[PDB]
Amino acid sequence: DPLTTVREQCEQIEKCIKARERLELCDQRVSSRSQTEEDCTEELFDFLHARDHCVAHKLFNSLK
Amino acid sequence: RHRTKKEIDQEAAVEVSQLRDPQHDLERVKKPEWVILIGVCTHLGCVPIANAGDFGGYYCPCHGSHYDASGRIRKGPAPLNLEVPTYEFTSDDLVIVG
Amino acid sequence: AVAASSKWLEGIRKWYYNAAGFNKLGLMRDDTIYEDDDVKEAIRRLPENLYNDRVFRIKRALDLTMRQQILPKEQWTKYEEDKFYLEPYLKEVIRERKEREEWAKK
Amino acid sequence: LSRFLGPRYRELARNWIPTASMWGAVGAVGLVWATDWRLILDWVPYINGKF
Amino acid sequence: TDLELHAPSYPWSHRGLLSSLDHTSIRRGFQVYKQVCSSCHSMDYVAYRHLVGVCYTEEEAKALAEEVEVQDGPNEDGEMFMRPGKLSDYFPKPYPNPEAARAANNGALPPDLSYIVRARHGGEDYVFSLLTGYCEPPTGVSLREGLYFNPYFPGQAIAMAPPIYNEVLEFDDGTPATMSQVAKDVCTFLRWASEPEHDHRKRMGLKMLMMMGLLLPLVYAMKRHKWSVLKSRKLAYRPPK
Amino acid sequence: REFGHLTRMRHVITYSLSPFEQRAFPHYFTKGIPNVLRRTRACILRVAPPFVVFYLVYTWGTQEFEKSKRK
Amino acid sequence: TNIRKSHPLMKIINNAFIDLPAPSNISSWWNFGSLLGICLILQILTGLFLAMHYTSDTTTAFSSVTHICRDVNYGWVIRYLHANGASMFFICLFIHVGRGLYYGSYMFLETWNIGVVLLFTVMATAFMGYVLPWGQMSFWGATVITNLLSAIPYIGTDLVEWIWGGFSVDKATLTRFFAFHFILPFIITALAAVHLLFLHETGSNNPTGISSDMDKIPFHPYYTIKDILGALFMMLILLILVLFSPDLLGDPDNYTPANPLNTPPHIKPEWYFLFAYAILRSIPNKLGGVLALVASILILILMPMLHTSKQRSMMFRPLSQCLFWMLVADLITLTWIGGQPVEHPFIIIGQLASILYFLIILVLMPITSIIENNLLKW
Ligand code: HEC
Ligand code: HEM
Ligand code: HEM
Ligand code: FES
Repeated sequence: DPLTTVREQCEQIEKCIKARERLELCDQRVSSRSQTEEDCTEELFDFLHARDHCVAHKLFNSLK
Repeated sequence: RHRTKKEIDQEAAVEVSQLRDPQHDLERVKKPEWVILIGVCTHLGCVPIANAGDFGGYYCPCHGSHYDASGRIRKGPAPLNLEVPTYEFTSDDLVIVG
Repeated sequence: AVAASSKWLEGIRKWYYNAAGFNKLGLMRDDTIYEDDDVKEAIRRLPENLYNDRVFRIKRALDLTMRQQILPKEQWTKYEEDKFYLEPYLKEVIRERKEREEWAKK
Repeated sequence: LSRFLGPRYRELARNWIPTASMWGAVGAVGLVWATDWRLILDWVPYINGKF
Repeated sequence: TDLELHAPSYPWSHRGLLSSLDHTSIRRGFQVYKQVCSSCHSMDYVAYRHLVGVCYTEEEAKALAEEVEVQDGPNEDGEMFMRPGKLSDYFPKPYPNPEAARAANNGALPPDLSYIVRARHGGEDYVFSLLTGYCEPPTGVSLREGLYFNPYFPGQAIAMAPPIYNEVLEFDDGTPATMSQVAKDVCTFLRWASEPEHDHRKRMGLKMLMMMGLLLPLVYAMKRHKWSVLKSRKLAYRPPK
Repeated sequence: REFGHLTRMRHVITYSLSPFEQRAFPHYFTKGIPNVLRRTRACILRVAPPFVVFYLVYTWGTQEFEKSKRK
Repeated sequence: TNIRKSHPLMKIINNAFIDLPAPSNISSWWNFGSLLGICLILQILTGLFLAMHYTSDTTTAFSSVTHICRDVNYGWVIRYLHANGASMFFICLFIHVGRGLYYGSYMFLETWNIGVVLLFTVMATAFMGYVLPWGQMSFWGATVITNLLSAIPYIGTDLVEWIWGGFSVDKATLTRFFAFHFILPFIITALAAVHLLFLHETGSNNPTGISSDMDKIPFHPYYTIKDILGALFMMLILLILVLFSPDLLGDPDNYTPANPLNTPPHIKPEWYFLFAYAILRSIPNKLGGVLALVASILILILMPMLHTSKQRSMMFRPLSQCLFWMLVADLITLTWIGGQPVEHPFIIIGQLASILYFLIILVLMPITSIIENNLLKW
């Protein structure tokens, strides 16, 4: 639960929004045609790495 | 292995020239429907997880190497095919493999 | 083999003299050679005034090194004041050895 | 090199190639017996030392 | 040819230099293993003789030996009977043989949990980042009938089903039993099982930096007062004129 | 090969002094610090250039391996 | 009379280290031979308890190691001494061998040749030892090398069955590998009293080149209290590493239990064979590869017969100083390359780096020393 509150607090910084913007552009193109090749695992990987890096500094403070 | 004949035909459907080391299974084992195998891979030795392989053989993720079902190599850097164990099919139901 | 470039051979020889560093310890070029069975002979063919000097230039410059220091700058062995004292005694021990060896061959 | 060049060292070499040849022959044949070398133990069927 | 995500670094209370393991996250971590993890995983190297002084009192964990009684072997005329269990006995193993595991768990043998900490790049922060990770499958990836998606796992698809969420367990104390804190107190229990030495040796590395301190500038003094005769000698050479 | 049979040597003199009559650190931080200087100076013009090269190749190689998988 | 001189037994230790002439300017780079002497001696007292409680059986091979770590009193201390006191032993040995070359110390024909035999003997002892613990790297080194000595022209087939003592790795494996890894240390404490008996007839060298009989000094007390300071400074470094960060050097692939079946993902050796592994992997074919791996130990022998110089040592030689540092910088590029996959860009650097190890030694140091001779007229 305390993690559930902090994740969106740590998504607020712009280090993680830009890669988030990148994810959608290929995501809609891939689903637009069943003939595309890209699987968005790569564009997924940038977003989780940046998010979980900034979560680290804080979450242990906002525990119990 | 008590091999299924469909897998022998899968093995015999292979085109000879592409093969890295010429070792056809019909001369390797006097029994197409039986096979005897040693785990070690010719390049380094690592042993795959059981029931793996796109082509129906063995898959060593050590260097992306794929070994064939009867003990053959198709992709590098593995030099040659799997060594054939010493054996003698003397008894029809009590096999002497070595 | 060259003449107009012999000014340049002099130029490179004065640079390599300073880069190697035996002059900051007082030594001279002949003090550094490696003593094999042929240089061990040509040493006991020296007069006494020449042999005594060589044993003090080799004991003062092997004490400066135990102390990790160097001699003052006014006492550095110049370039045009180094005399080759052991050269003539060494061409003669050698050419007497090519003679004892082409006798066993003929 | 030049210290060893001459006719006398070549003469000693051709004089003692009997020594080198016998030394090498005895060494090679002994290296067969020592390590239970079956691969040359069979080249002569006369030593049936393998039981 | 697929990339792998690396767990970040967290500020543990036992992280470096001189700081120890707090025995409350470990006292509250066996229970999370006991009532969740165990019925599949083994702890064969780990025995009940070990916990007499780390997390529980001698009889407090002795009473946990009676909770389950292990099958026994050959005794007189009626062997294969059951014994209540005592201090010596090991962590009871779930199956008759490990080969039963492929039967029920889809042909996926569960890894043992004695060295899982040391046998991994990452460490005690790879496991933690595994637990909270479970995510959504992206657009355009197929899966088997019995597989799950995780961007940390090298194959990105693991058989195991998420075993922690909210309100799973009841702590004996009353701390809010939430996913965030159950995961932390598991990553602390396993580490101490990987090493029982992690706290004895941080104390022999501080009483030794002091013996060296006292004795390593006193040999330096003797050495220096033998080489002064030798370091202050002048010299001559007046030859005969 | 012991001390009385090693060489012959002439007209030279030496002037020792006792250990209990002097001090072990005459000047500890006024000589040692300018000493390390001339040493290192004179020599770090032919020890560093070789090790710059291994750094240039190291950064060129991990860069290529990274961008061949992650586009 | 004088007791030491006239007693038949004390008379021998008095000529060896109490009273022999020694040079005045010997540096601290001459302290490593005695460290090796200290280093060799730990490894036999440790290695005693690792067989006394050790069990030689195939079934318990993985489990005997993890067992001894916790159950045995003071076993967690002594186990990491055997594995960390053997990475020390190999850093006092590349320092010792390097030092001799710089100061021209190979003009002792007797002792520079008894030393290259000691260098093969300790390579072998180390390479059995990695293969005892058995776990999913000991097995997957063993297959690689063991297999490749089967490409001998006429004998390779016959050898892999004897060392296996079976078709392959088997219960007998503990019996033999322990048998030959046990034996090796005791032949090495014999070729060391002979390596030193050929040196007590010329004495030491010194970092100048020139020969110094006009000021010798006893060996007591001047180098028996500089040798103690050295060894203490060493126990200090060896103990920061096993009471603070023991696991910094190994690999976390060893632990995974004994399985014939499992596949190790990323095979690679311990850090001090990673320059050998980069040679063998650089060349196509079985038979040419094994020849390029024995070449290096065998190259040190061509040392004294390539010397072209009027002076001994590199102290007074600027041009030949620079190369020294190149051979060394280029033996750091064979340790980085060898601990990774073959690679798209790692094959081109990877086998350019190797030849150069060969080019400089066999072609470029002999030529460059001549331009120095010609440039100061001998
Ligand atoms: C019987 C169901 C089951 C449950 C419930 C269960 N485990 Fe697992 N565990 C498994 C299986 C099956 C695997 C992986 C086997 C495989 O992938 O081949 C596994 C893997 C693991 C791993 C390693 C994960 C990895 O990626 O390698 C750990 C650690 C572990 N279990 C401990 C635990 C913990 C801690 C819990 C409670 C959060 C738990 N087990 C609950 C069966 C279970
Ligand atoms: C130069 C000397 C030696 C070296 C370099 C050396 C090296 C090694 C190494 C690297 C290991 C790996 C084990 C691990 O990673 O924990 C090992 C294990 C072992 N060594 Fe040695 N060793 C030496 C001398 C000896 C001696 C004299 C013995 C005498 C019995 C010995 C007995 C053992 C044993 C029994 C193991 C068991 C494997 C284990 O317990 O992990 N070693 N050695
Ligand atoms: C177990 C291995 C070894 C031991 C115990 C050992 C020990 C020693 C010792 C104690 C000395 C005394 C002189 C000094 O301390 O400088 C010495 C000198 C020497 N060693 Fe070794 N050594 C070993 C390996 C080697 C190797 C591998 C070589 C390879 C060439 C070598 C070559 C030499 C040489 C040339 C000297 C001459 C010393 C000088 O230049 O003055 N040794 N060694
Ligand atoms: S089978 Fe050769 S490296 Fe894996």
